Amino acid sequence: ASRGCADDAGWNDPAMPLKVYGNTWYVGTCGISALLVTSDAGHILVDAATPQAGPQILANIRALGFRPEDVRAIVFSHEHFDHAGSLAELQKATGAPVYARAPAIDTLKRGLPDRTDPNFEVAEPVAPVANIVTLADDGVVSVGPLALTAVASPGHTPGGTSWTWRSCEGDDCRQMVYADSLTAISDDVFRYSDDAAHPGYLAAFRNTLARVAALDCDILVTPHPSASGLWNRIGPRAAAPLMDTTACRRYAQGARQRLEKRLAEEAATS
Ligand SMILES: [Ca+2]
Ligand SMILES: [Ca+2]
Ligand SMILES: [Mg+2]
Ligand SMILES: [Mg+2]
Ligand SMILES: [Zn+2]
Ligand SMILES: [Zn+2]
Repeated sequence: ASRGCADDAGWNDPAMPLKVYGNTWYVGTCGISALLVTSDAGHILVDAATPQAGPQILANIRALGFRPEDVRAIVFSHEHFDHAGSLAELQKATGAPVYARAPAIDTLKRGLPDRTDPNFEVAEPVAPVANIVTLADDGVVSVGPLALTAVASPGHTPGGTSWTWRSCEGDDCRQMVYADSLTAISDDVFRYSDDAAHPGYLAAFRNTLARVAALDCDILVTPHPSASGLWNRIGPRAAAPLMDTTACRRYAQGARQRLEKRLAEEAATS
């Protein structure tokens, strides 16, 4: 029997791919999520993990019996190197457009962020993405019968987005939420409390927390699987229910607490 994945797993430690629910499959690593949402009209790939993960994700797609060439759209959570790292690599393999909100586009074209990213100084360089479709802040990405709805989620980054869709097993349908990271982390320079340096940025983060908390949410998945306890819900170590309609609300409330701790830390330092 396989032992499964650790919560502190390396971002590049391989995971055996497995069904999340219905036509939503996990194709990421033990430390970093990626999902494949499938149909007989083609598929949608959600996230790209770490600049080193293009081959694992592609291998995992094929392990499940799906073809990367049948992916017709790529979406992602946010424009940090540990989630957007293998986008260009995946675009070549699939031929699919990458959808991105306006505040992430320059980062995707450069392969590095600018000072609008809290984590600017710790960014690792990515391959640029050549074919980007600009995504409205409440846009829907459609591939045949599939429809993924964007929920703009700025705060952890300017361009972050959460995604929601329905997956079914027979007549039993679930609202899936791939909620963006909500951690108030940064490089050693950025201050969330310095509004003059980035007017409205922290207010937008608070608004994201409220919006995520309110989402209809049967099954939550997050870019770092441990942020939603994913390996306690699927795979060999599963001991808690996959479905929990309180998960989004609890995820956002914890994030709000941690955001306010970060503000306290900033108040304590010059
Ligand atoms: Ca329902
Ligand atoms: Ca996360
Ligand atoms: Mg693998
Ligand atoms: Mg949580
Ligand atoms: Zn991040
Ligand atoms: Zn991350």
